[PDB]
Amino acid sequence: GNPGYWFAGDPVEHPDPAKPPIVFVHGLNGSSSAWFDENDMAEQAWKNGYDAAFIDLHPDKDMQDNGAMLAAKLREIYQYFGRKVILVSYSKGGIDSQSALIHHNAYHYVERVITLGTPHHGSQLADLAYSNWAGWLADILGQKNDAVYSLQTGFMKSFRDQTDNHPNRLKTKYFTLAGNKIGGFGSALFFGGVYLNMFGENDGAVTEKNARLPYATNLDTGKWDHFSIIKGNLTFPVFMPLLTIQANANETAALSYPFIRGGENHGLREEEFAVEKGVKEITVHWLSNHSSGNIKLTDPRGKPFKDFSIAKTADVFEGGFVHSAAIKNPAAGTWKIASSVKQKEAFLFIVTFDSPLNQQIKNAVTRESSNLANVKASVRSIRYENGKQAEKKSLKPASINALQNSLSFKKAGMYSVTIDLSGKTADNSPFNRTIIRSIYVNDKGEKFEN
Repeated sequence: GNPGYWFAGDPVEHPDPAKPPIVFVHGLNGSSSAWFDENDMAEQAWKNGYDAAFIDLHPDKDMQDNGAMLAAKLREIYQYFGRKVILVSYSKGGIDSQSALIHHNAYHYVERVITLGTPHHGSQLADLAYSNWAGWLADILGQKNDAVYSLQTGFMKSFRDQTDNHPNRLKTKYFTLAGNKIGGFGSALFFGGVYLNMFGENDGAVTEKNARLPYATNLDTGKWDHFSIIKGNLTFPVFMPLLTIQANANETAALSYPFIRGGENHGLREEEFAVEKGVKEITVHWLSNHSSGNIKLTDPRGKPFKDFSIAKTADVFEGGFVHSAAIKNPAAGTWKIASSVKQKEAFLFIVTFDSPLNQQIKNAVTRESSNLANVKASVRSIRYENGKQAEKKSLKPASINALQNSLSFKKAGMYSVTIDLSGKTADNSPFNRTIIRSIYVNDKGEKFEN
């Protein structure tokens, strides 16, 4: 779009004081066109007697720059309509919205805020994008910018801390909508969905728990994915009562691990991975900057599998491709993925596991005793300062007892820590998992991790 630009939708013949105008706020890497492309949201607002306005904010800037701009334009929108407006904000737009109201005093112009699939607690996919293994892919996709950076869960934990108890927070009512539908096998939100399934219910880009605010009316999750949640015909009738109702705050009712690798491939790249005994399912993903690579997955017996679907990546990983597969009851042992390319590729290889081993992993990394044997942990980390990489580290494998000591977070900045775990299960089969931690450390040395 054109950051700063806004326009009014068709005028309602008879406006109603009971119906404030709606300002529609797009999300990450978007513009006001999100409300019109294969979408009837403007028509939904108009036909239901609502005046509306649509704004272009920065597709690639943080909630501070977007909050300052939105706050400045909300003054013009308020002057144009002659009254307080409602914000209907999608994805990162819900965060820019809060920043505008709380940190840029836009609450004067706004009656209420409704957020649709907003990662108020951050995006685990943004944590992934900023992690060591994702380095090569994130670079050529150009997915590292101030907006994606501000979506890391560590950064959002700190934003939550600075926002939720700010005096301006109480001056506006909040409503949140979240989806629980992921992308179908072969579609753009399949990878995001199965990745986020390791954390919980999600819409392919944001988890239901991370789409909520503690003092908001958190509406029960709907059957929307991250793309369908903004379709006018689907959600305008759903949030239409939320445009006027006086509601109270409510809470919604209450972890698996992947295996991850990344790098560059100029021809043939093979990555081995252990699949322990008793795995119900594995999802296997090869993310690349191009779609023409030949993917071959070989089982422990050498039997190949080439039944991979191809899909574009979305949101945080917009601009790339993903080859995916789902294997029911995979044979235990060493599997191997192979990518054969004619053109240079940066890749991110991810395996998710549906396995009872998750409980044991959680026990081994926490204080608890586990039935896991010969456990090793190798640490790879990146520390960022003001959106730029400041320091990158790699540490040789060591035992779990040494893992806590090796992890220092004294310096201010955004940290991404990749912990690669290996060892044996109780039935002697090797296993492998990769844990990604997102930590923000402020000027006082206070650590923020979700």
